[PDB]
Amino acid sequence: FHLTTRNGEPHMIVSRQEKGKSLLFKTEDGVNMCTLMAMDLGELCEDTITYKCPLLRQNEPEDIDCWCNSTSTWVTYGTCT
Amino acid sequence: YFQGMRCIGMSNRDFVEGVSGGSWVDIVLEHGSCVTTMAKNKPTLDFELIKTEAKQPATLRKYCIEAKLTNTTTESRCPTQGEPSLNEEQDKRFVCKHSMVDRGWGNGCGLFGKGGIVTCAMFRCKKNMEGKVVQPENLEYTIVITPHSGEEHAGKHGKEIKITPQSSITEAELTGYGTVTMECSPRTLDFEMVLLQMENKAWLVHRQWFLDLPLPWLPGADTQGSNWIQKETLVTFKNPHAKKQDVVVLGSQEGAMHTALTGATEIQMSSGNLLFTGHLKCRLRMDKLQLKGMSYSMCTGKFKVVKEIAETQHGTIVIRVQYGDGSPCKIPFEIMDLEKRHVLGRLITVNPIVTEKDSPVNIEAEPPFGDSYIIIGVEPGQLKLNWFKK
Ligand SMILES: *[C@H]1O[C@H](CO)[C@@H](O[C@H]2O[C@H](CO)[C@@H](O[C@@H]3O[C@H](CO)[C@@H](O)[C@H](O[C@H]4OC(CO)[C@@H](O)[C@H](O)[C@@H]4O)[C@@H]3O)[C@H](O)[C@H]2NC(C)=O)[C@H](O)[C@H]1NC(C)=O
Ligand SMILES: CC(=O)N[C@@H]1[C@@H](O)[C@H](O)[C@@H](CO)O[C@@H]1O
Ligand SMILES: CC(=O)N[C@@H]1[C@@H](O)[C@H](O)[C@@H](CO)O[C@H]1O
Repeated sequence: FHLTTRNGEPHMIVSRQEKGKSLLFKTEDGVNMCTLMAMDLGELCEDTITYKCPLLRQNEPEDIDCWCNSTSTWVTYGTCT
Repeated sequence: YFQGMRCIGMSNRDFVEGVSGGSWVDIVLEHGSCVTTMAKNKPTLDFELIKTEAKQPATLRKYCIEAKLTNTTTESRCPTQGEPSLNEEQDKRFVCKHSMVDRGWGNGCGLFGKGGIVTCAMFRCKKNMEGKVVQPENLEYTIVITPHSGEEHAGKHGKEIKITPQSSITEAELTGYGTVTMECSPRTLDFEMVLLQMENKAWLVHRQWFLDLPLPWLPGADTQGSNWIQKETLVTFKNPHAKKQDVVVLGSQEGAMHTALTGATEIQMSSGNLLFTGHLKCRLRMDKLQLKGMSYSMCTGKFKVVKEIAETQHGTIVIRVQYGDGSPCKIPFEIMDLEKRHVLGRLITVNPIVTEKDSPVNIEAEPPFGDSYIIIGVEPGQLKLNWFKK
């Protein structure tokens, strides 16, 4: 995935071949591990969706398919197939 | 094949003549009909209104009927921290919605409770329709003025003139005869209505219905084609989730529209212009017209009736003839009684003349009712043709 930013915050452009794998990227505050569970994750195209993966410390996830454990991150991926 | 035939072949044909000299003569022009005018020592003319179209009428509103969505983005805040926002919520090309969604420890919030969420998607119109307003003025009527000569073809068009209810009196030149002057009035066609255009196919629809259509639109005087109004009409926002929300766009509405317009008067069109079947009232003056060919010789020769004399739908006949001994000349036509004593009937073709040797010169004439002799030509073989008009 391409690591960029959105208003000072880290942003992940996730491609199709990354579905199902732990997303890791270094940050001043250590190594960040985001987890992408999006069922509709497809091919990067015009039909993108973009949203935030909250920071989750010792809390079970609820009503979400993306989250990081060290620093909140934005994520973007296409839905095409 | 001959000049003036079009009007002879029409069922709706009016014969008008001025009861004065130098005076104005009134005529009524309709689509599919023609008017033949006559006057002493003046050529007979044919008038036809062939086209009535609105040119570049004001565009009222553009409606989007099919769109796509891209870059859908979601933002949301925890209970207690106010309404979230996205800067694209200020970009007129996006459709956005504000909602509330449950939040809590499972999705990054300290408190359980409703939180503010917002979602935007770029809206891209892929197919639109536009309704226009036709002003009575700026309507353009096309009228053809054809000299009733009978000359042949199979290069001799009648003068075509285009006018507007705002244009001044027209002075039309007829090669060889001078000019004819006329003025017209769109004398009673309505326009609180609107003309809907769905990809080169148009309809006439009532206003307030067009204006009520639940579809994204843009004020007529636009060119951006981006800042659509009421995009939510083609967009649906699914129930939100803590951090994301789906947005889907309805499918094309071209179909819902088509099978919705059935019933309303369909309007023909071409080259982007709308066409109508107009109605005109005109007045014309012939003081500047004169017979083409005066001061020639009186054919002194022979004619062979090219083919079977024809009867028109208007109590008249069309005799084809072709010279023979002479110059491109005047023809001696004359319809008399069986005794050849007095003149009867009259010519619709006036000052009939021959331009070439072996050039069928059609001639339309009006024989009196009953019996009459059609005398074509002069003293070698003055052509006595018997005729009975029933
Ligand atoms: C809505 O989504 C569309 C995708 O369907 C968007 O399009 C364009 O968006 C950005 C620019 O606005 C493009 O991304 C960049 O691409 C250039 C060249 O490929 C890179 O040089 C850029 O660089 C980065 O800069 C670095 C160093 O120089 C790097 O370290 C940093 O992390 C940056 O990544 C950057 O990658 C994008 O390619 C293009 N999108 C596509 C894929 O067509 C729309 O822009 C977007 N916006 C809206 C709402 O219209
Ligand atoms: C804040 C925190 O928990 N840091 C760790 C990080 O060091 C590690 O790389 C990742 C997975 O290996 O898990 C967590 O993100
Ligand atoms: C503090 C930190 O971020 N460093 C390491 C990180 O590099 C590593 O990936 C992870 C487990 O693999 O354990 C973290 O402690």
